[PDB]
Amino acid sequence: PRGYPGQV
Amino acid sequence: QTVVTQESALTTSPGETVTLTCRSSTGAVTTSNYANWVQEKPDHLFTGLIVGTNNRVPGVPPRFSGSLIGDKAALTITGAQTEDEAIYFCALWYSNHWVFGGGTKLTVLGQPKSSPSVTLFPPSSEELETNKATLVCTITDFYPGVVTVDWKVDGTPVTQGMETTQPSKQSNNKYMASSYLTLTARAWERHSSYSCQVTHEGHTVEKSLSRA
Amino acid sequence: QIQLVQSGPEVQKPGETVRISCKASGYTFTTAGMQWVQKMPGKSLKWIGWINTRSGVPKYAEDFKGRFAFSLETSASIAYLHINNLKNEDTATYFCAREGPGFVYWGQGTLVTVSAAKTTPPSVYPLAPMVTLGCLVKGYFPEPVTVTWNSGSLSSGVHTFPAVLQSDLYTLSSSVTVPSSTWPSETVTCNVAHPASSTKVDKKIVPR
Repeated sequence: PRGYPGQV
Repeated sequence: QTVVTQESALTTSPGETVTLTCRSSTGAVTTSNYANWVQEKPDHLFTGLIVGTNNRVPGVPPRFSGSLIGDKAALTITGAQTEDEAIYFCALWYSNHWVFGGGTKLTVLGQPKSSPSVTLFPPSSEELETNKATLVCTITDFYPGVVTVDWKVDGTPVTQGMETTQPSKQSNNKYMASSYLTLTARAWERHSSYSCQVTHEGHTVEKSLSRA
Repeated sequence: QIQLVQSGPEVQKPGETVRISCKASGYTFTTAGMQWVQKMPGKSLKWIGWINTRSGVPKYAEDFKGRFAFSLETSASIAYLHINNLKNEDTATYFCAREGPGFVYWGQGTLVTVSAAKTTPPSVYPLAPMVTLGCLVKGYFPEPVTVTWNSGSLSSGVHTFPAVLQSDLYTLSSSVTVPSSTWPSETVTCNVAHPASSTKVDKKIVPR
């Protein structure tokens, strides 16, 4: 998937 | 607008496979939407179940899984249990915003279904002296805990001035709710019949009273 | 065990500010973002934004930007939600929830009620026609009230319903179902206490 820009 | 929609309510017996879905109004749900599923129990106890489409939060029972079904995100409970009666919300990461669905009330039957006991009360003389008139509709002992409440005055559906509580659990694990119709004393005097109509599992229980 | 514990319920006037804390434990605070979520009464959830716990950089949803702000006390593993210039419509339960992606572990929620109402005791009205009686507990502020029947002597068949917040004041009702042979033969009375105003009132239920 297209990346999640949150802090994970 | 991005509108995320879920089934309003679903009912199951224990042991069944139940599938909840989560749709976007603006396009297909894909793994790029990192679909989340969260559970609310009473009262406002939230538990995260699934994140990133299909990642079970550690400690969540193995019967919960997430996937995609067609254009939608899905939560599957493989062998529903009575402890799974709750409201389930999805959230999608869509156009770089987290958007929540409206929630699905899931009933997992812990006891036989039960029709509502409905009581309608007229305004008190004491209240009428303040030039206000509240009618009170009490609704108890219903299961599943899902009802729709409608009011009519002399046959006219009421569209304004009525407030209904969300169902809450009784000590016997059935549910209760109350509804209010707020009128002026002048309105009370202009009308004769008043009715509270409660629909539960496709059947309507109506109670009425006359002012006179 | 990962736990997020929030501060207690808040009652504030419009124009004031509220600050809610969210204390995290069971994991290293700076390794996951913290999100904040609003749930207005009886409605679904809205995402307020997140804050990066390593850099302190927040991301705010457009619908909350302005009066809503996030801060950290990193050394204490606490995240804060600040709401300035409060509006009646900010009345909601607020949740912190840890990343992610999304909302993995949730705080217990913090109720915030925004009202210009002064502390107000309820007006208590009898609800009269097994027979079901009740009392209407109208126009009080803030929560809670307690309702008993015959000073607690009548306990079976009592239902006290959740309050509705209406015109900056609360209303609820309580009912009791008694054998019809027993009322109005003997007296049935609703006792209503409102701790915030330090008031208690009894209302005997008489045929209408």
